[PDB]
Amino acid sequence: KVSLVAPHQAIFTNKEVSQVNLPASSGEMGVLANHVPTVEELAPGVVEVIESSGTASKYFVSGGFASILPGSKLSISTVEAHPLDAFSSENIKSLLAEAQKNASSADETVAAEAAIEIEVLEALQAAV
Amino acid sequence: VSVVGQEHYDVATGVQQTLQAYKSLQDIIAILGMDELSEQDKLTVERARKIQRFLSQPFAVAEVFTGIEGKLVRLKDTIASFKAVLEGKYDHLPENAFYMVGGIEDVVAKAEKIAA
Amino acid sequence: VRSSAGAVRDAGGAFGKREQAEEERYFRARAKEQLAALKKHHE
Amino acid sequence: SSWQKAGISFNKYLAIAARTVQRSLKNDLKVAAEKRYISDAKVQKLEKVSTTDLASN
Amino acid sequence: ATLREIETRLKSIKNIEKITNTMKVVASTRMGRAQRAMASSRAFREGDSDFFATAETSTPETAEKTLIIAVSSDKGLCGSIHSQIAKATRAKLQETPNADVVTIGDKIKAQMLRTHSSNVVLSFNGVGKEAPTFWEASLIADEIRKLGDYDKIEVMYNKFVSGVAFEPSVFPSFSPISIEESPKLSEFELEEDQAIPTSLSQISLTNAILNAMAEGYASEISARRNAMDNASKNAGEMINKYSILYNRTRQAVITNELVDIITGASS
Amino acid sequence: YVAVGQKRSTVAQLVQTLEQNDAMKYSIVVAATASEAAPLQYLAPFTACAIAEWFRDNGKHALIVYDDLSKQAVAYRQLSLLLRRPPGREAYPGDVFYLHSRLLERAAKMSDANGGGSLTALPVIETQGGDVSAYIPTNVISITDGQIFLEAELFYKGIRPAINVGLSVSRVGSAAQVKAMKQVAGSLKLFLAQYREVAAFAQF
Repeated sequence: KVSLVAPHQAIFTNKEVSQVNLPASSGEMGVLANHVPTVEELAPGVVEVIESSGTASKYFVSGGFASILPGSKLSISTVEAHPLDAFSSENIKSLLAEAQKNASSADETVAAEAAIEIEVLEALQAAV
Repeated sequence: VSVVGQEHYDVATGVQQTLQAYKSLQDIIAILGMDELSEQDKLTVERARKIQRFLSQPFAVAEVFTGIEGKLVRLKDTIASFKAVLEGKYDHLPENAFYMVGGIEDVVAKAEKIAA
Repeated sequence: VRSSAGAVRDAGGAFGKREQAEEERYFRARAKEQLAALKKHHE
Repeated sequence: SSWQKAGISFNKYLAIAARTVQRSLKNDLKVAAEKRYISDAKVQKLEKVSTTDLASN
Repeated sequence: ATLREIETRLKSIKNIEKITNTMKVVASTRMGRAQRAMASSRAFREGDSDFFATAETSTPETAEKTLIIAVSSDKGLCGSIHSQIAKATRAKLQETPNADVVTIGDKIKAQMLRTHSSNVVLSFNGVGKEAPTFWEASLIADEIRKLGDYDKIEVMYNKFVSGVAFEPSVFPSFSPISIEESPKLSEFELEEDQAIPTSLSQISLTNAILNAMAEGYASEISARRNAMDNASKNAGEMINKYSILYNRTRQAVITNELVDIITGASS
Repeated sequence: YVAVGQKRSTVAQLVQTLEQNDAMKYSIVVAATASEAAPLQYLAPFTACAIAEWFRDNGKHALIVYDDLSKQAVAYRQLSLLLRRPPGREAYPGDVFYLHSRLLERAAKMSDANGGGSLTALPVIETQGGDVSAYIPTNVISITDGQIFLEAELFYKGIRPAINVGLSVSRVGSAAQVKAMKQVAGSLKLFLAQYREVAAFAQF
């Protein structure tokens, strides 16, 4: 029973799942059957949902808030949720190289925005 | 009803009412589709398509332009074929089985020979 | 009738007077922004 | 990160992470996706029915 | 009522009927693409905001008036789109006229200035042209001139209950002080050291603004199709009445011109 | 070419352009300016049709261009009004429809037993302000087997010449055309008719 609904499409929608492992703010938590209530913030990691057997679908979430209801319901509300096969290795190196050179090079919010983009690009490139 | 009888007046009023409702609903079918209707509107729209092509029979002098034979339907055969289609006796037939045909006997022979 | 090329402004009724007032109001607002930008970039 | 010291809340932090992840993916799979990160809206605070300078970032 | 005046009125009415019929067909194609964005925003409003229903989050006493946000468009020719949005906000402002109003359109700010001009504190233009997205809702929530210092925050918009008509609904938005004071707010494991109470209200402001703008754009596009179909149908009846008057004036002009030449030739 | 109703400068400019392109050696020119009497301009259509009928009766083809049909009707009504006769519609005589139908019916295609010749009639109807349902405009369109409309709005846009496809039609169809050009004109007629009705969506 998962409710992974994005702001453009629905992934889980209906309750027809078993286990789901999503990266939260603390550690890589994983929901099982009757999960406990835990409303922690989701970080920019991989949100894999195991479908009974080995039919897991790795969905690289951009970060959100993993809400766990008391009736064994998991609501993973994220902004963007794409698979691992929808990313390119050549295009990912261009975004990480431009964010590293722009960091600590100006003022205002230009140097602060480059530090968050370099950390999210390094975690997605290491999980190929 | 005082010149053609009560049987011919009822068949003419039923065919004119179904053709007038299908022509006025053409503006809403192109903007809302064909599945966004009720149960009574879906059955009347299917029967109106076959009734518009059943009245267009091939003439004897126009056999060199269409390729079909000339059909000369009488007054008694045309009133009996239109009354059976509006009652639900030919609801399972296709829409192309009534095109270029005339009479109730021509619709049964063209529908059984189209598939097999 | 036929030949409807510019039949709204050629009538001179309610639709003809509203079309000329809408075009004059949009041209007056754009002329103020073009004149202010040309004065600050004169040198 | 240290987004609590600046003027970035949860709405601005979630929009920056979603726009950076979409641009770092496949360039050919950007169909119907560039309009979700670009807008031409403006904001103008009013006072008393006068208003101040219109800002749009 | 001459021959030249009847020809100019008939030609101008024919051009308005073709523009109204083409606008109604273009509105139907835009309604199909807008239906996918409205259906996707409804599923996100029931999953992201599902924690507030299980925790029973509600407001209580007023803290320095309140804050209103009227979401609409900047263009017209949509029937009673701007009239229904202004009538719903004026009825709720009778019990609290000291609250501020944040108009998100040129059509909502024009009707609200004729009744409560001092209550308008924010005006946003240019949002009714293209479709709404997450970038437009997140920028207006961060620059709302202290939106977290209010007890009640309403979002006035138009909810499309059907595919022909609509109704003006409203959705309340809780602040950071009301999200942590709920009944079952401590049932889930939340990090009290990090931003948990302030992050829940900031994320809910952008989600509620995006859902209200998506529902308001679909209701305005559906109402514009009904107004365009009524304008094209009214233009056809006026063209039929003008054609009967032009036919009678053409026959009378031929009889009056022939009577003048016959009278001068017989004398 | 039967220039009727034109000025003296218009007839001299048209004859000089055809001689420079080697086209005046086999083309008859019927000069009939408006500076003459009403009997000469009204009989210009009957005199030009009699000279062009000699080629169709021998085994050759002819092509008459009555320019214009509106000027020939004004010359016939001027001589009838001065002869103490009753008028009719638009200050015309009783035989207004019979004067134009008698001169246009003589230009027909003969059979193989008569010689095999034919004669074409190209009458130009000068309308007032685009109204094709007038007095002299309706009589010439009903007697001819086709009419080519020309609007003043399509000439200023870029269409040279301004020929409306939705208003001009031919009664002969594809029976009097080449077989090579009929294969490409069959598919182009359906695409041009569908694009005209959906031309209002070009702004969006």
